[PDB]
Amino acid sequence: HLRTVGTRRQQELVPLEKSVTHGRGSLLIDMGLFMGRSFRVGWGPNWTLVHNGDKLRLNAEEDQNMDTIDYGFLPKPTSAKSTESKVHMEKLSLEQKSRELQSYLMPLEIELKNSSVDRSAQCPHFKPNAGVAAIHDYAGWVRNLSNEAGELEAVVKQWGLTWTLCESLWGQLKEPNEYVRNLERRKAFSHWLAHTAEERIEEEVSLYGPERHVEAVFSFLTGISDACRLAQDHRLSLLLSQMVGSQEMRELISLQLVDWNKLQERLRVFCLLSGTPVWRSSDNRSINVCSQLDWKRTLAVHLWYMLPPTATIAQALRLYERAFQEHQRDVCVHLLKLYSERQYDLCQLLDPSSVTPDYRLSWHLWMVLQALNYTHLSEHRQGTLHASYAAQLENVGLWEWAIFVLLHIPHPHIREAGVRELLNRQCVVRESPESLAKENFLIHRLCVPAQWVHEAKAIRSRRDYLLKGHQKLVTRHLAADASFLGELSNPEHCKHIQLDYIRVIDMLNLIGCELEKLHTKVMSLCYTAKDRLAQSEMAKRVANIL
Amino acid sequence: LQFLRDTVFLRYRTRAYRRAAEKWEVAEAVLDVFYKLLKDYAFKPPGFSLMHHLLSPMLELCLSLMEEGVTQLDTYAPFPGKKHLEKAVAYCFMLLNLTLQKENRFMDLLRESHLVTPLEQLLQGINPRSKKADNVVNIARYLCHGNSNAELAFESAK
Amino acid sequence: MVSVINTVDTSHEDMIHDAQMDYYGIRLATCSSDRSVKIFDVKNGGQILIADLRGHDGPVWQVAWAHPMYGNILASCSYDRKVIIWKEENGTWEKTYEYTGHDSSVNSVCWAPHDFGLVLACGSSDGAISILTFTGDGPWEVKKISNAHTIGCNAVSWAPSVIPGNYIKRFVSGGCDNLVKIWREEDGQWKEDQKLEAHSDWVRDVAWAPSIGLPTSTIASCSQDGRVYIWTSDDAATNCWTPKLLHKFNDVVWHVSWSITANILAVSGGDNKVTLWKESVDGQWACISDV
Repeated sequence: HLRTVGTRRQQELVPLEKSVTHGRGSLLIDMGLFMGRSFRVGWGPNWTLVHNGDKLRLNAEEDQNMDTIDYGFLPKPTSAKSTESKVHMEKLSLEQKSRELQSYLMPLEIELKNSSVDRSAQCPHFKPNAGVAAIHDYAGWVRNLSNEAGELEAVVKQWGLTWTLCESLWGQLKEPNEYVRNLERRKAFSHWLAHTAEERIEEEVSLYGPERHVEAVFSFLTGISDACRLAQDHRLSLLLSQMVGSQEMRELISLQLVDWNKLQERLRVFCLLSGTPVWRSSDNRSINVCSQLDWKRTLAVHLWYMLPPTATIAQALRLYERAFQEHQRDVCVHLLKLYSERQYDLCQLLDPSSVTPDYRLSWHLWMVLQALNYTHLSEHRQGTLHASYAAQLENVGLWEWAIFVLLHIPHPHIREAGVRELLNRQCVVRESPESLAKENFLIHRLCVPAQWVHEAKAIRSRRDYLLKGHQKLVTRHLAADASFLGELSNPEHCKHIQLDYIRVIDMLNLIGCELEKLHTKVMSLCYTAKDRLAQSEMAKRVANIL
Repeated sequence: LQFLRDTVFLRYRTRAYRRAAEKWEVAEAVLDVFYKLLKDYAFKPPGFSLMHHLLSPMLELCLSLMEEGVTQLDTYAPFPGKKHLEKAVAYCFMLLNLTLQKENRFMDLLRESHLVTPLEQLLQGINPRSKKADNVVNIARYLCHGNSNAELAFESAK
Repeated sequence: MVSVINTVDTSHEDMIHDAQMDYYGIRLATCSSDRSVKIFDVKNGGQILIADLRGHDGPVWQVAWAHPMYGNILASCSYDRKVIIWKEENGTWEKTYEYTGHDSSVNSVCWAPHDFGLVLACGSSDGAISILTFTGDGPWEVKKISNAHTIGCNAVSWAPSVIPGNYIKRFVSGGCDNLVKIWREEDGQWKEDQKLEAHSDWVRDVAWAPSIGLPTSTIASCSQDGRVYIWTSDDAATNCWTPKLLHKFNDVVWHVSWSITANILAVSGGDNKVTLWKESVDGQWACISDV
């Protein structure tokens, strides 16, 4: 009743609207002739009125597509709109691409040699092993070969650095053995930190020197013997050689020099040999440096000097890290934060970990850690995420690896029913039309063995045969084929399954046409179908004539 | 109709400047268009405007064509040129004759419609122009008589 | 108001309500307020018309392609109270069946997941949904639910086919009573398993996201209030649908659709603009981009 009242109100509004339109025609009517200069009029309202009528109270109101349609895409999207065009011709290249570049087939294949599989009477699985070693080798050789191209630049370098801070740190940190292991990890990281803060300290510090003035002395220390030789402050030179020394020199020189200065590019050097450069706000020098230098440059100072106790380096690093603040997205930074962590607590930070991840590296990272026991990852949301990312990466032909992962991931079932469906889609037609060559056979071979080949082949035939199915509808197929070997295969399939009259006719043919028809009639006894058979026979006769 | 007519007069000078053979053809096409307009001859007001357009520069153009004809009789032949030139001359002859019978009824009606004033001026100004300026057409007629090729002579005598 | 919005939007070119791509991405059926169901073909990105299936007394609303396992079938509903099913036999785009069992307009249609058979579900504006089930030949038997939603139904969406590995199918639809009713079917009849009241006005569209094999089944809904809710079920067999707000615009949201792999929501509505949304690693939804 309320809706009716509103329509009554809506109807009244329309009448008012009609009156307004009439007034506009009455006020706006223009009659110049034969030819007159054009004048403004509410030409548009009439056009809109027709649209309103087509839309047509409550009904019309809640019946006007706000736009109003949403398009859903598989691998991957589609288009949609409503609307400034309602389809977009996207030129492939656009925004997101880093993930695709990182997942260049190889990032998968190589990992497959390491992953292995469980070959059985059907879908197989995966297995772990020296996973860390494998990842290290690949990342190593691969990274090296990658350090040689001709395009992008910045991006490539950044990616490499991030990978080094990811796998590198991971491995470096996967009774005097603990002391020796910390020295070895510290040794690898030190130089590693230097290489990371390179090019930035590279050409940068280059100009710096070939420029002016102080500070550089500090910057060479972040990079020792060459810096000392360039500087050649005799007393400072002897103190500088104590750097790389974790010796209890720190405190002494620290406090004493500060006191001397109070009583009275040198205090900063002393802050470094104190071993607490930033967290000691007493000197107030290496915190204020944060505006001047990269956060990575300040980390290197902490890692290099923080102190001799080979754990304190990582300590101070994490420190300056959680320290910075200007006013998240640095990948290379977030890898450090992941490294600076311990374990357990799985229920929150395992939770940003997903943030970081959101492609292939994140998947491989979680899988190795969980399997190795170092980091038991879990489980379904992480896999859902990997699955769409892997599917996005297939779009351009990433299907086999994704299928294998889907089979192994499961679990323990239900996934198989989905993976099989995906395989069926993959070979519904296009599979049958794009595979119509040698490119399909290799892909079919590659996937873990299962009797899924007949299933894919059969789907392709339907889109566009009987023998393939074997490996009503059958009767129709026979009618179309009123070649011979294929027909025999179809007959064999029918026998395996065991239209009876048709089967008898086929048997007679195998063992004229009129006799076969009579046999079919006998089978029917123990007709549109007969007419269809006659038509098929006529077609066969035409083929014979041809 | 405006675009073609405007183009055609301009082209005729344009035709003359480049390629005698190709200018002549354009002129012939213009003559054909004029003939079509004659055959064709709010809406009434538009017709009156068209009549006004038909009746000083346009009149001069016909005179120029006549002068070309006077030049033409002495030299050339050039039958393909002659046909197009001859056809153009015939069209010029016919349009005035066909137009004049139509025009007198047409012009008075236009004046009545005006009770437009500018179009009426064409009735006044146009009438003054028509007498000519007689000589150039007359010379062409004399040339046609000398030629004794037939046709052109009928339109000239009429 | 609405008139002001109309004035703002003159319309550069004619407009259409819904238009859905075929399976296999070959064809592109459309429909507009002129009563005309046009089938285009998109080979290489170029649009080519194939047929103008005319036959509705009122503007066609939504349109849906059937699965290619049943040949080539397309169904469209309309403001004329009728629903048409067009088959294809060699380019013979004829209608093999027509259904006129609802007394008021038919806002939406959708096809059951292909395993269940060839079931078409249809929500009217009388407040009733009619479902058509295919048999052997040209018979179609109807399972009708009367008074499903109070003042009419706008959206109909099928639950993904979930193997019990004895098969249970659940369907949830929205309407103009503000309730997003889910549906449970046993031997044949369909009963409301639950109601979902979080919208303050007319539910426009309701989309049941495809399960990526994943058991955490989601559904999306949009309404006249201008809110988009992504209702979630934490586990199989627990009648807990916990709604979570995606966003609120000052204007109505017309349509919502799920992108297959990543579960990206295409939110169509508000300001003639369509937004794309992905749930972050933190569980908050974010807008990826403006189309």
